[PDB]
Parts: sequence; structure tokens; C-alpha cells
Amino acid sequence: KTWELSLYELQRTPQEAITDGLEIVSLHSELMCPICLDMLKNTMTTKECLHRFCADCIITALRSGNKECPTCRKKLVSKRSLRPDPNFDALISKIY
Amino acid sequence: RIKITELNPHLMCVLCGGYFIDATTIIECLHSFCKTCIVRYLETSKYCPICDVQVHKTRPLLNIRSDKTLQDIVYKLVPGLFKNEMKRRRDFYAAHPS
Ligand SMILES: [Zn+2]
Ligand SMILES: [Zn+2]
Ligand SMILES: [Zn+2]
Ligand SMILES: [Zn+2]
Repeated sequence: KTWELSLYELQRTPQEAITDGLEIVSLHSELMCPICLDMLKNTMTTKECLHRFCADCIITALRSGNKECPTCRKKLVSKRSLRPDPNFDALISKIY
Repeated sequence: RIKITELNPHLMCVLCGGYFIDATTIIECLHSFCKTCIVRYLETSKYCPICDVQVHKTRPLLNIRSDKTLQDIVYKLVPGLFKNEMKRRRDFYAAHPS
């Protein structure tokens, strides 16, 4: 992108936190690894495309010699094309 | 069932102190921010606001990506947030025609 901000964006203000004890009760297409179709464990995230996979799953795909992102087929050179996502794991720890 | 206050730390932008709106992620360290927050910030820094890692040698915008998955989670988990943000946009545009 150019990362240009719209008129609305240029003046937007924060969405403040909900700080009451409101509890929460669908997240499959977000916290699920697309390889094993299980819930993400030790999430690894592609740098170029921000697609998330279990560490063991994506390392396995790459080790097989397929150097494509399983989600979007973008070139992945190696595991240095990937970052650990501890903050995604942490979210998953609390929700499940 | 989960307390939203238990989730908030994972859904909140440090640059505005509010929930992620158009969550945008620095690819070098994977820290995430609202789009508007991080774009404005990176006008005057090439280092992550949270961990100080270099975002890019010279052009930090090269190394951010919209994080649709994270934003989708945010809007699905935070009651009212999406409706609220959509309303703010309509309200803005009704008072500011094109
Ligand atoms: Zn997996
Ligand atoms: Zn991808
Ligand atoms: Zn923000
Ligand atoms: Zn960082």
C-alpha cells in the first residue's frame, strides 16, 4: 500500500477498553491452524503474509521441500521467513 | 466463558490505549497497533514502539502488514466494538460530505 489515511482516519479517536467484569461466550477460522485444522500451538507467522501455523506444522511443510505458504502460496525461502507469535499463543491460552 | 479484562491486554494498542482498529503488525517482531497509530508513529521513528527493534533500515512502512486475522478476532470478541466503529464512520461522513 501507500498507507494513506482517509479523512475519517486522520481524526479517529480511541476505542476505549471495557473494564467491567463482562464475560464472553466462532473463533475457528482465526485460532485454527489450516494445516492440521487443529487449534494453533506454538504459533509461527509468515513475515510477508501474516499467515499463522503451528511451529511443528509449518516447519514440516517447509522441510518437505515445498517452499510455499500453505495459505497463500507466497514464496518462503526458509524458517527465517517466519517469526514466533508468543502473543497469539498467549491469547489462545486465556481463551482455551 | 472468559472475563474481557483478561483478554484486553492482547486486543489493545499501546499507542492509543484502546482496542485495535485496523490492526497492523510490524513483521520484524510481530507487535501490532491500530493502523492510524502506527502509520503516524512511523513518520518519526523506524523502531518498534514496544520492543525498539528496527522496523526497516530506511522505509519502515515496507515492513508493516494489515493483520486481518487479528482484527477479525478483536471484532468478534469485543462486544459492541465493530458496531460502534462502523457507526463512528457513518456519523463522521454524514457531517463531512464529499
Ligand atoms: Zn497445525
Ligand atoms: Zn501466506
Ligand atoms: Zn491505536
Ligand atoms: Zn516490537
